[PDB]
Amino acid sequence: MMPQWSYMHISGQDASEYLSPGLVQFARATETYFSLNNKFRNPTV
Amino acid sequence: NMTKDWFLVQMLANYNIGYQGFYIPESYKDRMYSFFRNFQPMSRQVVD
Amino acid sequence: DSITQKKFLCDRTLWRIPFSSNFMSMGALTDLGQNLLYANSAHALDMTFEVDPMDEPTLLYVLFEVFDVVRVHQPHRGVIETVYLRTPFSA
Amino acid sequence: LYATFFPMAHNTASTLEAMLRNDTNDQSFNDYLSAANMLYPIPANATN
Repeated sequence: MMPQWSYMHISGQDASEYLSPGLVQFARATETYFSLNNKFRNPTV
Repeated sequence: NMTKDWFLVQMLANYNIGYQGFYIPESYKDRMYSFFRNFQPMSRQVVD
Repeated sequence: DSITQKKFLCDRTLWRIPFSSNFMSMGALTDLGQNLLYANSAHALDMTFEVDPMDEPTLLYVLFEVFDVVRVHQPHRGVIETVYLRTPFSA
Repeated sequence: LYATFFPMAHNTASTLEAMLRNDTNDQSFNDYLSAANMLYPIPANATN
């Protein structure tokens, strides 16, 4: 079941790992005035 | 009777809330002299 | 002469039985949920509830906890593609 | 229908957009309750 799990982020890496480095950079930078945290899920296994 | 503009401005000015939804601000930031804590909307009916 | 009666009330909550080897929360994707025994083969499930009788029709509301996810893709202006996945109990 | 837009700098909005149109940066969500809901009848006076 690994395939669907990873793709749907039920398992696998966390956003800081699967999001492009650029986006992660931009995310942190604007966290204070425009949040993107709740838009990407981080599995917990 | 408060406007959408004004409500938006006060929520932003006090809690930075507004561009990504409206919700009750954390109580630690909604102090005694803050807007939300004191905002009291009311309505009533009277004979026409 | 008296008789003692004991009872309890527990409103606005849901009875929970986590599918975890020790009933503890150690992650959304539970340890038993990852067991090969429940992955490489199917199984039937039987549940039996005993409840106090009520003189009126009632309903047993069972919540089967699963993953109800969606991945959204916006490749071009004015385009939204979604992939929905719910498991177990897939649509 | 009302919608409020953060007055984001256009060169910044453009960059964010390009990044978000990447399947790699697809957004994803889950329903909080996260469950299949089932209702089963319990006739009056039934116990089992």
